[PDB]
Amino acid sequence: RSFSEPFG
Amino acid sequence: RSFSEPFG
Amino acid sequence: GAMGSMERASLIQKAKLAEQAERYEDMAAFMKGAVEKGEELSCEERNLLSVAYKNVVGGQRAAWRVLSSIEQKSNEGPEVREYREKVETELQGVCDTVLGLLDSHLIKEAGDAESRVFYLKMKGDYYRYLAEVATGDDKKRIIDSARSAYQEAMDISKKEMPPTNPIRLGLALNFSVFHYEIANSPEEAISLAKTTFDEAMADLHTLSEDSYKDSTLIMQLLRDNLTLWT
Amino acid sequence: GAMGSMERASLIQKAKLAEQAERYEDMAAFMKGAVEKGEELSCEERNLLSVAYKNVVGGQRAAWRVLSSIEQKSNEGPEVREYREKVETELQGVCDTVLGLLDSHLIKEAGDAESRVFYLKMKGDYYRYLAEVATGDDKKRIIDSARSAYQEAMDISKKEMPPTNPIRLGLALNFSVFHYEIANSPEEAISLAKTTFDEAMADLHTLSEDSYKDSTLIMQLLRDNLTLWT
Ligand SMILES: [Ca+2]
Ligand SMILES: [Ca+2]
Ligand SMILES: [Ca+2]
Ligand SMILES: [Ca+2]
Ligand SMILES: [Cl-]
Ligand SMILES: [Cl-]
Ligand SMILES: [Mg+2]
Ligand SMILES: [Mg+2]
Ligand SMILES: [Mg+2]
Ligand SMILES: [Mg+2]
Repeated sequence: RSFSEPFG
Repeated sequence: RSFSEPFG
Repeated sequence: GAMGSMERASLIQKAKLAEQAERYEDMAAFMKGAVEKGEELSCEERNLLSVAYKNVVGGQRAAWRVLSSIEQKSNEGPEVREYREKVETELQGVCDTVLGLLDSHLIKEAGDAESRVFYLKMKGDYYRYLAEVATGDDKKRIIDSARSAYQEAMDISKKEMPPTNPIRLGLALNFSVFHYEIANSPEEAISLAKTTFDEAMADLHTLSEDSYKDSTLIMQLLRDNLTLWT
Repeated sequence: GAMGSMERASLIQKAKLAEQAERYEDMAAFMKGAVEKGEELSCEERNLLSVAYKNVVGGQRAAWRVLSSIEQKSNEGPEVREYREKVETELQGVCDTVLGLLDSHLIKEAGDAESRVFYLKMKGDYYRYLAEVATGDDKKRIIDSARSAYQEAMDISKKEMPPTNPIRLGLALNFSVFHYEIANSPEEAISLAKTTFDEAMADLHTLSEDSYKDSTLIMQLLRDNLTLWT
């Protein structure tokens, strides 16, 4: 898995 | 607040 | 019920999968379906029922506390009250669902001390959660229902279980919280926590290493509360 | 919709309360209701919409991954597959709901670069989440839909926004994840992450301290992925 934009 | 039995 | 067509064993299996996936609403629906098959629950199944509903109502209680705090600060439009009321009504509905399962017919069929105490403790807990949000005359009646369930559970547990039994310990813990946080009886809470802790301490010598670990985990919470309360 | 009788401003207020209470399903329902009022969304409102649905689908994706892992280990009764399928269908339904809002009619009405890029990035993200669970020919079409949305967003962002714009950065981040995890194009992912990072670095000097903080937070994720990927 990779890091995507944080959920917020 | 106080500690009750953990949810599990 | 929507679970009426699923096998009891399949509902239990799916409740365990839902727990692993942290899908607690699903877990509660599966366990409600299992209860509604009409057979008694084993020890493991009772714990699945409790884990499911404690996590569901626990999230609701946390949300209600956030909203109640915002509402009270706003009291130092109607939207905050309306939304707090929405969450409160949903919380009350879940508590009523659990209480209905206990009344139809888990408690009446529970003859062994371990099952009967477990269910009566649950009844006390869910009335306590109702009491946390109740206001007025209904609050008094809800408080008495919680107290009555906890007291019956205590009476059975003291006659039928050793002082280190984890169900007995968790019952005493939660009843002490009821006294401190709900019933405005902090001295009763402290006395119950102290006596419970000391009587468990004196029984630890009878336990295997694994049971010792189970009992001391709950005893630590009694001590943690005593530290908060004294 | 069940939110049709509530004022737009009340739905926005309640979405903010739901966020504070960590009630993300409620938050998403309130923001869906706000979108369905038919007016465009402000910057803050777009972020509320995105926070709500990212948290809802994020929980579903985490649960689906747990169940998929259990199912694959069991492939080394039907209950694990059935329950994974249930969660998958619910996930697909939420993605379809978001995509439907974007298609009716958020994207078509979005004329400014900031809004249009934001919505096209959302469209790419929710097709990407569909792709994570898709199998076969429909997977190919879903992948192309994600790619097409991300590409249109990239084209606009490169013409209309500075390289440090947080929407542009988050778009490039998520498109790089699409390349690495979905499209089997790790070299494209690495190249996009590197070029994005370097072009943002060269533009940091133009930013205030607060914008600098916003941009560097996302640049750190590009670097974190490059460390995982190389
Ligand atoms: Ca019986
Ligand atoms: Ca005293
Ligand atoms: Ca327009
Ligand atoms: Ca290479
Ligand atoms: Cl409401
Ligand atoms: Cl299922
Ligand atoms: Mg059967
Ligand atoms: Mg009320
Ligand atoms: Mg209006
Ligand atoms: Mg499927």
